[PDB]
Amino acid sequence: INQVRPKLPLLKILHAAGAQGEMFTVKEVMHYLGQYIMVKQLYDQQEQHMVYCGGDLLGELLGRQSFSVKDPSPLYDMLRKNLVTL
Ligand SMILES: COc1nc(N(C)C)ncc1-n1nc2c(c1C(C)C)[C@H](c1ccc(C#N)cc1)N(c1cc(Cl)c[nH]c1=O)C2=O
Ligand SMILES: [Cl-]
Repeated sequence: INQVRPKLPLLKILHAAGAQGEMFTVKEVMHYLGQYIMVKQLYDQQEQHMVYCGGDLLGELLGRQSFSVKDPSPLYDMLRKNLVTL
């Protein structure tokens, strides 16, 4: 409904950040993605809107070495491709 099912590569990352199950809201997905970024401290301390995720699961998932949380077409492309609806 507003429930989505992450595809495997995304789901792995979600469970890594603590998520249980295979069905989520977009908010839930965002929460756990963000939690993942925060607990793995993938961001640059000196430029905190910049996520450096090369050589990480998330890097592979996004197909990027780095990205700006301010400019998340990388993120939304991944979600378009990794969230299965209805
Ligand atoms: C490294 O980033 C940060 N660093 C800090 N420090 C003080 C160090 N504080 C906040 C953030 N931060 N900014 C934003 C977000 C965060 C946390 C939750 C990672 C979330 C977000 C962004 C990207 C993904 C992915 N993959 C998942 C959630 N987010 C969002 C971005 C969009 Cl486009 C939609 N919804 C959001 O919640 C932001 O803008
Ligand atoms: Cl939690």
